[PDB]
Amino acid sequence: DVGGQQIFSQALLNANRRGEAKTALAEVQARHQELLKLEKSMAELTQ
Amino acid sequence: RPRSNAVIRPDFKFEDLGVGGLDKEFTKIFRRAFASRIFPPSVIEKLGISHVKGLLLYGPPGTGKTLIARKIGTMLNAKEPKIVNGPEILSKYVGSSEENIRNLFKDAEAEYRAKGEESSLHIIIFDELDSVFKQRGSRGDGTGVGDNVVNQLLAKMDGVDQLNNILVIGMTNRKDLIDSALLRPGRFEVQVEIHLPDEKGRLQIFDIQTKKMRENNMMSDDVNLAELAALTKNFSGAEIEGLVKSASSFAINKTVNIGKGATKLNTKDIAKLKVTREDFLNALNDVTPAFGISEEDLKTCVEGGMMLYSERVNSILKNGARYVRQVRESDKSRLVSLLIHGPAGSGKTALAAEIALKSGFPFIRLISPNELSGMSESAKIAYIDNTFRDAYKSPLNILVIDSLETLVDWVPIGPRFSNNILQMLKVA
Amino acid sequence: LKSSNSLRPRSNAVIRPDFKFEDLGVGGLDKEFTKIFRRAFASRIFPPSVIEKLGISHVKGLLLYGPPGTGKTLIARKIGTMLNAKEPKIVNGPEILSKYVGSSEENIRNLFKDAEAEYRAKGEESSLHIIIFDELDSVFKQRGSRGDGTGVGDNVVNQLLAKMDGVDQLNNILVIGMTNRKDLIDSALLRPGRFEVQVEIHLPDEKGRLQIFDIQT
Amino acid sequence: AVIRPDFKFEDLGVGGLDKEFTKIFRRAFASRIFPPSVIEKLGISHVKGLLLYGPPGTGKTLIARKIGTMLNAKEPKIVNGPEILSKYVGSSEENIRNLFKDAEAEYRAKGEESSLHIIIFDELDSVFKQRGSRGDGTGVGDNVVNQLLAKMDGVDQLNNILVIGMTNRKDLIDSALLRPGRFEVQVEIHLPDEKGRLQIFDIQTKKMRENNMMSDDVNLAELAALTKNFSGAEIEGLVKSASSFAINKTVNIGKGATKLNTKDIAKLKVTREDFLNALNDVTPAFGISEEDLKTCVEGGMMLYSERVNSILKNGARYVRQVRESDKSRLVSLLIHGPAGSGKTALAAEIALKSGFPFIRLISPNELSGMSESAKIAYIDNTFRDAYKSPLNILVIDSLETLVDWVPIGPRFSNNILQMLKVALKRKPPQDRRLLIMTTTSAYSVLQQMDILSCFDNEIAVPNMTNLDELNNVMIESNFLDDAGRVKVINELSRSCPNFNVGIKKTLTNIETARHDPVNELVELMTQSA
Ligand SMILES: Nc1ncnc2c1ncn2[C@@H]1O[C@H](COP(=O)(O)OP(=O)(O)OP(=O)(O)O)[C@@H](O)[C@H]1O
Ligand SMILES: Nc1ncnc2c1ncn2[C@@H]1O[C@H](COP(=O)(O)OP(=O)(O)OP(=O)(O)O)[C@@H](O)[C@H]1O
Ligand SMILES: Nc1ncnc2c1ncn2[C@@H]1O[C@H](COP(=O)(O)OP(=O)(O)OP(=O)(O)O)[C@@H](O)[C@H]1O
Ligand SMILES: Nc1ncnc2c1ncn2[C@@H]1O[C@H](COP(=O)(O)OP(=O)(O)OP(=O)(O)O)[C@@H](O)[C@H]1O
Ligand SMILES: Nc1ncnc2c1ncn2[C@@H]1O[C@H](COP(=O)(O)OP(=O)(O)O)[C@@H](O)[C@H]1O
Repeated sequence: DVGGQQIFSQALLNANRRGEAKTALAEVQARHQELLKLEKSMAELTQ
Repeated sequence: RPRSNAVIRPDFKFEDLGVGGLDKEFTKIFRRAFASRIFPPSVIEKLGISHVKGLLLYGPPGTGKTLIARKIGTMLNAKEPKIVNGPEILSKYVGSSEENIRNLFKDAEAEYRAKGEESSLHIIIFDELDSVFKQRGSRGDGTGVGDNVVNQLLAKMDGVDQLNNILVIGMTNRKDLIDSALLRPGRFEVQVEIHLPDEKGRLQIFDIQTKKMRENNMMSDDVNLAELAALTKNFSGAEIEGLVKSASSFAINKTVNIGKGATKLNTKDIAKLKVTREDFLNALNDVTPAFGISEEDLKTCVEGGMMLYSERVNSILKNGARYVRQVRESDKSRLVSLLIHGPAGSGKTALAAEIALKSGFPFIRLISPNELSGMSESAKIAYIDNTFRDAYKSPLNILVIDSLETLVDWVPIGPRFSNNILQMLKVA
Repeated sequence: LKSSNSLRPRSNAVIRPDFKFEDLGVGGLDKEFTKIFRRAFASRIFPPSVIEKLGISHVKGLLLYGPPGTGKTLIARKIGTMLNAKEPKIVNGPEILSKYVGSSEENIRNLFKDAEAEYRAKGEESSLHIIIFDELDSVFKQRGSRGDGTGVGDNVVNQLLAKMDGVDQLNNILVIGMTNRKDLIDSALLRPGRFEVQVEIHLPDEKGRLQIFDIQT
Repeated sequence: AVIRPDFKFEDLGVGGLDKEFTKIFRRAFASRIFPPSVIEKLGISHVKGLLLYGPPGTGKTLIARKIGTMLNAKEPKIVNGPEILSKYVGSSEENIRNLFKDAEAEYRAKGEESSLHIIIFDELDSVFKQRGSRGDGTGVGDNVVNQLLAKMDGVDQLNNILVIGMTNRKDLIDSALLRPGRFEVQVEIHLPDEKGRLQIFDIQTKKMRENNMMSDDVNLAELAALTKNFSGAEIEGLVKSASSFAINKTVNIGKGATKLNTKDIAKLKVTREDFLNALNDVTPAFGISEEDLKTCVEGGMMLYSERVNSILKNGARYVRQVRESDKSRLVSLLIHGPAGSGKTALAAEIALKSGFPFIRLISPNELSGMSESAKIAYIDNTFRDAYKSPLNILVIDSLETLVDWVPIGPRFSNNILQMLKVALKRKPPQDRRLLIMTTTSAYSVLQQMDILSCFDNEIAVPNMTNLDELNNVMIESNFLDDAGRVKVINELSRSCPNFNVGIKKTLTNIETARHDPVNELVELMTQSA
């Protein structure tokens, strides 16, 4: 035969992407602790 | 006493389901499937058996194999059904099609681990099963996703871990393409065929469809449902609804007068709406069967009309009727074949069609040269074989073959003819 | 507005009362129009109460077939843009297929979502939606036949069948299709509930030629 | 060590497969019984791969499930095939080379003292397909095989790992893994034998019998006999299907309301007719034969004359001869006579009375609608299948029709005829026997084709001619009262004493006359002769 075959295609993500808890967005934990510290200090200052 | 949440309710009747016909399939289904979940757990534990976890419904289009699934899902005091359309699993990223078919069972496993044998039934219904789950081993796409999906479902329905609190329903029109491993007992045990109704089924369906119309004093006193059920010979379950809709459209169009002029809609005209009998007869010219397409041809072959110019005609007709009676009344004579021969132009096909039409058998079919014209040899053989294989369904059947000589392409010059078709017919 | 005691016609009607078949601009075919406008657009004009007391649902399919160069696409265009409904979601013949493994069926799924959302949100007062399939006989062929060696000829048809009449109901759509060959469309797509009304449009009669001539000039 | 000191395999569920268990035990864990010192002294390496395969629903997954607990093994690691694949790049290969870390650590830590770690791959053919599939796409479906092969072949001396792979289709597995050092031993699991069937039935009904829930009437031997080709799963399905009937006599589903007889609940008991109805419901998926022959003799025998008895006795002599002698490894017989005399019924009767393990029938009905090449393949496959069992009977019906003979040409298919001619003379492999019995109605045409030299003996079947035989068939058919049966024969004696009809036509005429006195039956009978 000839020109008797078509083809589909699939896709893989990036390795650098890896997980979802990869800091800069997941380290919002540590940052939240910073923000809570900020909030406590501001509460005192406003008082 | 029954259980705290016994699924199928204490008082339940097949009459309130709302499905006409199929009064034996429902028995079988409920006996095999739901008979063991309304029983004291101690006894079923003593018997040492396990509940079935499969169900398959197959048949031709329009017989009512999706209404049943909906009603089973809605009327059984279980969790909400998990409906999945046919090719809704596939996905782009590698390894995500398989995950989508194992994210359906997670809650069942979550509950079965905690509350043991007191969990509530979980039901998930696959629509158009045969689209994805084909026989693995072919070369369909060039990627290899279908096989993985099939493998995942195989490993999750039985697998190495027990679930015992799940139920899956399937529906399809072609049951010969499903992979074999799915149909083994333990996966899709009970398989049911839903076929076209009989006259009593047609009456039941007609009664079901025209219920609110009657009870709201919106139907004339002239219509006789028995007559209508008798007139619609090969109508399936999904065309009586079309008939009702068409009759209603006819009855409605006499007031609004769509297109000629509006504003005729006034309280007086719409305060006495009533569907008469003439509307149904008019509607019978719009909806037409799809399986009863060969009785019309038989009806057109005696268009010239029968005239009894002599008495031999009466005698032959009586003989044919006698043979019809014999085949109807006997038990061991399951096959009777006749030959009708004579000089050309003597009117044989019309006489045979006349005997056929007065029989009243459920199934009547005709094979004639006109149907096979333009086909190849193999197509003709396949067509004949399929037509013969379609005659082993109904209890009583009539088959008429026209002009045997021309079916094999006989010409006296050679002599030339096709041996294969002759052998096929002789064997059949 | 509010429906008073008097049974007066719907507030946001579809066809309105100021309509006549001489305004469309299609000449010749005249009985076909009567059939089409009785079977399809007659159950959407009566007050909802009586139509609810009859227990009947509206037709959700239309098929037009015929020779080449007769007037099918003109009818589709005129029906689409002379009513009171949402804008049509036009799709050309092979405009659905995509390259990735699971993008074609999704493309067929994305057509119905607005109708689903609005029917779920409101109910029986939802405005009518229209989607028109052009050259229906390009992709939707008989299942299990020769051709479409890749497994796409079957998945697409299954998706459309499952989405037009399924376990979840929907009765605020109207799908209209046009073709030159109705012998290739699947057999499960032409049953009541999917493309009920099928109409053949033939060559014009002499008086039809006169009407067309008067329409053009 | 490697097997628990407290274990005897009698307790475990798997029954009916004992030889396979012994083979597995001998070829798999035997080398790990002695102290290690002997093995190196003997220069023998350990086995690493085991493969199990068979038809769907034979019990392999049961073995896999129970082996870990039965033989004091470390909790086996179970992974379903398609669960390996993942989205991000490099994740899958990592996932494969993340299972072996514990074995490597223990090996490195404790040398040859390391215990045995066993991991079993369910659905092996899912991922490890042929690695030359092609497709021009993401290659994660090839590096997976490469990773496993690297960790299984280039093991760096890991000699404490045993991988078990269960599948249903060996053909789809990549050939690279079927070689020495990688999945060496392959064990096939086939359908059970009758005794294994009894064992399975006992295992399934153990708990039912124990609690006095089964009526004493039920007889497992009869059930084991009836289920001709049922695998284990089908037997379990049958058991619960039969139980559903007993369940459905107190609880009437649908009809009425829920009426639960709290007293009959304590008297719940299964019985035989329930099992027979269950046999009616469930059907096997293998089938082969033992049904076509039974339906072929549905009309039964009549022993209307001595000829039937003599023919049957000759058939019995031939079956005895093929059963006893070891030098006669092939016998062929021809049964020829007038059309409609009744031939296929006699051969089927003899074959059924023979009682051999293997019996089959080839008829044009089966072959109908096929292309010629398909017919040839079918015949060849059928013959090859018949060449298997120690004793075999094969019946060929209406030879002339199998060859498509029509006397106007005369046209016929030469290829099929030649194949049959060559096949009818091929002796079976060593220490196997065959008995071929072929029937025909056109003796002369066969004479013309010159294939009459491949039949050892011929048997004629003359049709009946004496009115006495007609009276016998009439009395056996219960057509009329005694006086009518006498009167018809006296009338027929003078109406037409000379008689040549057959057998089939007689029954047909009897029924037609029953449906519609002398005036019909005798009329038709005289007309036919
Ligand atoms: N007993 C009945 N059998 C069949 N149809 C019925 C019956 N009672 C009512 N109907 C009507 O007929 C329709 C049957 O179509 P249904 O939704 O069951 O699809 P289906 O027959 O399975 O079709 P398909 O195979 O094309 O998906 C129902 O929508 C319902 O309106
Ligand atoms: N007994 C009858 N009395 C009157 N008209 C009859 C009778 N039998 C048949 N006809 C009519 O005469 C015609 C009979 O010819 P028909 O073609 O059916 O038979 P035929 O001889 O098998 O045909 P053909 O000429 O194709 O070989 C039909 O038009 C039929 O309507
Ligand atoms: N009945 C008609 N009245 C007026 N103009 C018409 C009529 N039928 C066709 N035409 C003219 O024909 C032109 C093309 O017709 P149309 O768009 O209906 O093509 P079509 O039938 O869809 O053809 P095809 O099968 O090739 O797709 C229209 O623009 C219009 O000018
Ligand atoms: N000896 C017999 N006693 C009673 N019934 C018999 C006997 N032999 C044959 N029959 C019955 O006669 C019928 C015809 O037998 P069978 O079908 O074998 O015919 P046949 O002559 O081989 O057929 P064919 O003419 O198609 O080659 C069957 O119902 C069979 O049971
Ligand atoms: N000896 C046996 N042979 C076969 N099946 C058995 C046997 N004993 C019990 N069974 C039952 O049959 C099923 C085994 O089938 P299984 O091996 O899981 O199918 P598959 O071969 O596809 O894995 C289980 O339901 C099991 O309880």
